[PDB]
Amino acid sequence: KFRPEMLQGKKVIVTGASKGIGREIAYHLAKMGAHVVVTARSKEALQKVVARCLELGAASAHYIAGSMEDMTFAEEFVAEAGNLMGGLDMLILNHVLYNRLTFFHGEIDNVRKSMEVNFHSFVVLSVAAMPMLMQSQGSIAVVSSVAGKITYPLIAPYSASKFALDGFFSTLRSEFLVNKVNVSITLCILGLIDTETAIKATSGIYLGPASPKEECALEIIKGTALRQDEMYYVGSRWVPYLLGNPGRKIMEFLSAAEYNWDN
Amino acid sequence: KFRPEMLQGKKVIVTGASKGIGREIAYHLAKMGAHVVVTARSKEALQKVVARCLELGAASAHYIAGSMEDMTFAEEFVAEAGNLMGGLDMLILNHVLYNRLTFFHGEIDNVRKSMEVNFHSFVVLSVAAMPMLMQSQGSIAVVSSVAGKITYPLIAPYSASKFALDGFFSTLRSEFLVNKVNVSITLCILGLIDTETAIKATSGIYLGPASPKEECALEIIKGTALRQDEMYYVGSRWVPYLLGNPGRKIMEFLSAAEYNWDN
Ligand SMILES: NC(=O)c1ccc[n+]([C@@H]2O[C@H](COP(=O)([O-])OP(=O)(O)OC[C@H]3O[C@@H](n4cnc5c(N)ncnc54)[C@H](OP(=O)(O)O)[C@@H]3O)[C@@H](O)[C@H]2O)c1
Ligand SMILES: NC(=O)c1ccc[n+]([C@@H]2O[C@H](COP(=O)([O-])OP(=O)(O)OC[C@H]3O[C@@H](n4cnc5c(N)ncnc54)[C@H](OP(=O)(O)O)[C@@H]3O)[C@@H](O)[C@H]2O)c1
Ligand SMILES: CCN(CC)C(=O)Cc1cccc(NS(=O)(=O)c2cccc(Cl)c2C)n1
Repeated sequence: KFRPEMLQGKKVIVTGASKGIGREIAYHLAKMGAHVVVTARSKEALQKVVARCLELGAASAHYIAGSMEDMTFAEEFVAEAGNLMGGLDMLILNHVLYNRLTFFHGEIDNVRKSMEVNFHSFVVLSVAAMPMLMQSQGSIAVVSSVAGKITYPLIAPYSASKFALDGFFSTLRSEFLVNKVNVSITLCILGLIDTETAIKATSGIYLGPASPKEECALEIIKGTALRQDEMYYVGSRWVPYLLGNPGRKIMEFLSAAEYNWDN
Repeated sequence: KFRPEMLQGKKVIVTGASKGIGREIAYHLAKMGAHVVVTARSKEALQKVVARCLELGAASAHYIAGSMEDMTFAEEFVAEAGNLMGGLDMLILNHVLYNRLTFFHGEIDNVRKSMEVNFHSFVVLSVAAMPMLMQSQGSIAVVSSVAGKITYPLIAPYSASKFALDGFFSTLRSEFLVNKVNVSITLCILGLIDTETAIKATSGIYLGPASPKEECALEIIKGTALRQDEMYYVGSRWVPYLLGNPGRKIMEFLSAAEYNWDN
């Protein structure tokens, strides 16, 4: 069970923090007395956030700005950021490439770019951060979407990348348990959330309800802090049990007794 | 209810065809009297697949050698093979890059290559193949795994890439149902198969048993020709119902309705 002080003094990277969910993640961590390095492309907007973060109780608040389409920038960024903070407790992977909701028409360069931005970078950031996460016994929050467990018409490129996140990071969870690595990995499954970029992108296309950016941020923090395997905030109490696949839990358990562990 | 004559003088691409499951697919389409174009990297092991499909009943059998790590080659490939056969009915996407069995501990290169070979290429070949298949009302077989539905330790980069296929090709399908695009996409989820590569790699590590190549290939052909959404060949009768996910199924449908189709 959660208390705010499980974040006070903790060092933390929020990505996609220049607006929406990511912006609020950063704010609440700052009400908690956390140190943050926040990141995104748009410098102005990032200063606007560090400043408010300091105005609300963060221990420190720096920003670094760059495109995550850029793997060296991902690598380097992680290092500056640890160095700024004396290390790292929790890595919040929250950014994404912007996509319109249309039928797919052959746009390969879109499938590719969305794969870089929403999957490859997550893994590099993760790989750069791992030494300090290991020493800290810390945590990585992998922000994803109902569209990373099922599929909606209009976002094939997006969903491919979010599906890949489950597959890669879930396997990483399971290796870490077996090897007694105490870096937790919380896959965060978000129903629609009322960010401007997602109101603007769905008006007159998707009709379902939208849950609030502020709580969505918070719940991400909470489930990451509690070392939850998964954190569903999809606007319902029932629906997580229809997205989370008991079939798969059962299968993963059984299948594990089919390895020669000793070897 | 399937029959072999449904492939009589059908024009089929087979990737990953120089051995393994994909050779065995080619060999079976030959007995049935299809036109086949097979690709892989290895020119010698392809000249051997073609003589054999010739001596078997192939209406026609050709090869192109080339690496599916190169997307110009995937693209040109599909046009070279379409000119040859005078059309395209079925596109079978079977190649993959197998990696080192190992705990993940930083190897991004692999994570990049696996995604190139296994996923991106299935996309480029598909987009390139699309007009010939809209014009035949033909079929794609995307060949994946158990470890594209659930995770398994020691293979995260490959899992990521099989999962992505699920999210991209399952979205594209549902987009075809809507636009009444009459091209079917069959996801093939297969457990272990006794190709040398799988067994050699798992020798000593994974102790569960492996179903045969020969009928794995056949089942693939069958479920793709019967234009099925999924096809399971996983060593038991009950396992498909643990992997194929009634939670997801149900949400895929109920959400068809929260969209504004007029727009
Ligand atoms: N909103 C929803 O309904 C919803 C639902 C499910 C999942 N999610 C997920 O939640 C995460 C955040 O969603 P959101 O609604 O907050 O998005 P959003 O409000 O548009 O904000 C996304 C943030 O990520 C950043 N980002 C975009 N491109 C970037 C790039 N190339 N490099 C670095 N950062 C980039 C943006 O800043 P810059 O543009 O300045 O770089 C912005 O900071 C995403 O992972 C998304 O998939 C959202
Ligand atoms: N066998 C199993 O246990 C099992 C279980 C589940 C899923 N599957 C799946 O089934 C499919 C086939 O499995 P497998 O055991 O048959 O494969 P295999 O015996 O490893 O066959 C791999 C084929 O793909 C080719 N290939 C590898 N890299 C290539 C590249 N860069 N360009 C072109 N071709 C490349 C190979 O020829 P070259 O080296 O000459 O190019 C070879 O023909 C895969 O998609 C896999 O994920 C297999
Ligand atoms: C879709 C990419 N994007 C900007 C377009 C993001 O901001 C990410 C995003 C926006 C909206 C929803 C979403 N994921 S989601 O909730 O599973 C989703 C995706 C598509 C449709 C719907 Cl209704 C829902 C709920 N992800």
